[PDB]
Formats: sequence, structure tokens, C-alpha cells
Amino acid sequence: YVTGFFIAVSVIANVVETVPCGSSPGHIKELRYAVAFFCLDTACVM
Amino acid sequence: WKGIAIALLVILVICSLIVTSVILLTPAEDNSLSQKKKVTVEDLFSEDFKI
Repeated sequence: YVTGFFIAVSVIANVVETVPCGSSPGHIKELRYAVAFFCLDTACVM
Repeated sequence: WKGIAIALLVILVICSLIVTSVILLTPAEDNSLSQKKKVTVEDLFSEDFKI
């Protein structure tokens, strides 16, 4: 069940990494485009 | 059959807190805008730079 939850959160990260609020610029001049997904992705991949 | 799920929840929240900690740890970003206007043509003849 824990690896199932890990798969689920990985897929959720995969789908959310394109919406223009968490991984695409929804702000042309303000400060989010966190690359932390990468880390999260790595956190999953390993 | 529920306490085992509780142990699963605690181990997963430990993992999630590890993920959040590394998320706040590894990318130590700093923008440091320092938004000051670039030197223009008239600045050399502005009274401020008049040595």
C-alpha cells in the first residue's frame, strides 16, 4: 500500500507539472516555478 | 486491520516530511533583485556625477 501511494503521488506530480500555477509562469514579472518536483521526482524514482 | 494502516500512515508521513525538508534544503535560492535603474546617457552630465 505504501508503494501504491508513492506511485499515486508520482503520477499526481507528473500531471501537475504543467499547469500554469505550479510549474509554468502564471506571473510574467512576479517571483511558483519550483523545480522541487525534480527533487520529488527523484524522491520517487530512487 | 487498522493499526497496520496507522503504521503505514506514520511511515508515509515520515517520508513526506523528509521530502518537504529536502525541498526546503537543496534549492537554497535567492533572487536579490536590486532593481536600480541602469546608467543612462544623460547621467554623465547629471549634477549627481559632477565630480
